[PDB]
Amino acid sequence: KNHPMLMNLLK
Amino acid sequence: KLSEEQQHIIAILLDAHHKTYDPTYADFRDFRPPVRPLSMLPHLADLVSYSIQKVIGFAKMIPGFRDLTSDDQIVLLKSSAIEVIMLRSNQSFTMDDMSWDCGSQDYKYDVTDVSKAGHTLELIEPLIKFQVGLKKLNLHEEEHVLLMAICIVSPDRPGVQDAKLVEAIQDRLSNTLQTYIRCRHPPPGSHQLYAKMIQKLADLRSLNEEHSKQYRSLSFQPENSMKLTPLVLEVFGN
Ligand SMILES: CCCC[Si](CCCC)(c1ccc(OC[C@@H](O)CCC(=O)O)c(C)c1)c1ccc(OCC(O)(CC)CC)c(C)c1
Repeated sequence: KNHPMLMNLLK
Repeated sequence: KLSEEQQHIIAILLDAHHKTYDPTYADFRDFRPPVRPLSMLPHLADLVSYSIQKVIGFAKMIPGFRDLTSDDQIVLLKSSAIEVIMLRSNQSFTMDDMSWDCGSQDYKYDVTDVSKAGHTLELIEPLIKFQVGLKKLNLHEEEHVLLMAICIVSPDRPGVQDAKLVEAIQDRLSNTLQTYIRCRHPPPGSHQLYAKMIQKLADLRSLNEEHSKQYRSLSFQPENSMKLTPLVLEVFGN
């Protein structure tokens, strides 16, 4: 599954 | 014995923690207000969601964390977030009344606040015992931030791909913590201190499993999932 909010905070 | 590469690591982690932990707790006013069944779930959901953001900011500054793939970075933060929150919450925990005091009385939390979010004693009592035992360790801030970083970079987290690279990063932080205790923590506090800290990491896995069980049960109700945040649903699950 994709984690776009986690990925964005990981910049 | 404490190499300058190791002193450098400790200083980065100290700076990272100070950049990601606000002891004024000013951002708490932007949460949904504390309401005293499940009356504290909206406020506690915002609190965890906010804390997840801080754990990510800290984790990004761990030496070597960025050398992992984005996938490995995600599985480590997904698995460790609630444990790091448990660890970093200990700084506001007070043993005079076994509560988390974040300034004002509205933001002073006890066990009844946890139960007023859907959680039972199966988690609450081991959690208070953990907070007390961690406080009794009287960790240096250097040891506190090292323990949070070691927690995050654990190669046995589920879904980890490059376990040996995760293990190498953790080993550098582990040897830094072991060497720091021997050279900078005076007796009698240093006695078996590394062993006691690794035990807390084991307790955190147990606390993680119990929180996941209760979270999965609570979030199974759409009425409860509605009061959560998008970040919490992404990290902790649907
Ligand atoms: C009443 C609060 C009880 C203590 Si909490 C101990 C953690 C135990 C998991 C806690 C967490 C963070 C925190 O903030 C300090 C820094 O992070 C922020 C400073 C900064 O970064 O600036 C403090 C002070 C306490 C807690 C929080 C939410 C909980 O419910 C979560 C959920 O499952 C409900 C279904 C899903 C939402 C539960 C069960 C416990």
